[PDB]
Amino acid sequence: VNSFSGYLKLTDNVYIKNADIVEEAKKVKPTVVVNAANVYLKHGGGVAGALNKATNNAMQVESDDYIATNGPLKVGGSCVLSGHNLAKHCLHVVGPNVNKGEDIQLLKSAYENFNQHEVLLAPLLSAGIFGADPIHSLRVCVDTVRTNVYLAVFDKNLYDKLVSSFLE
Ligand SMILES: CNC(=O)c1c[nH]c2ncnc(N[C@H](c3ccc4c(c3)S(=O)(=O)CCC4)C(C)C)c12
Repeated sequence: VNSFSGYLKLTDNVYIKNADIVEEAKKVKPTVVVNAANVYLKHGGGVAGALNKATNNAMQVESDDYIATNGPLKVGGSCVLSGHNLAKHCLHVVGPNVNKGEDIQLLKSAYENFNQHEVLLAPLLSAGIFGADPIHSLRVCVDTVRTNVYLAVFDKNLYDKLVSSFLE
């Protein structure tokens, strides 16, 4: 039903809110929820762990069956799988993990996957323990994504820093 509320409008297609992506999925019932995935789809911690736990492990079971038959994704790539109880679909996107030495230029390719969907609920790619500069990730999102993207950032200080930096 894509009923998003309480978002700040940054540009004509990019919105942001201080919220847990899981709670937004439950309230919004979006067509697509983006997962900040890794190449073998191991959803242990962070955003991926929160989304998986909210599906009572159904996401990990489905992802293990996908990997068994298809092998790992590439950095910058994506995979559409079921969204289970959280959304119609889950778009698993692999952004670069710069804390593990992966190339930050691939963050543009990671965001380009969003353009295949008219509207998406998403986290800020490569932020948190992946180590990319969050202000840079927001700039790449704004410059690359043309479809409607609703970013949920679950940290008040980071959300406030992003909004202030964007409005500079
Ligand atoms: C541990 N719980 C969470 O991180 C979240 C749960 N629910 C969430 N909704 C939104 N953002 C969340 N987190 C943010 C974040 C955004 C991107 C990425 C990560 C973490 S990561 O550390 O999982 C690595 C992969 C990329 C941080 C920056 C506030 C959570």
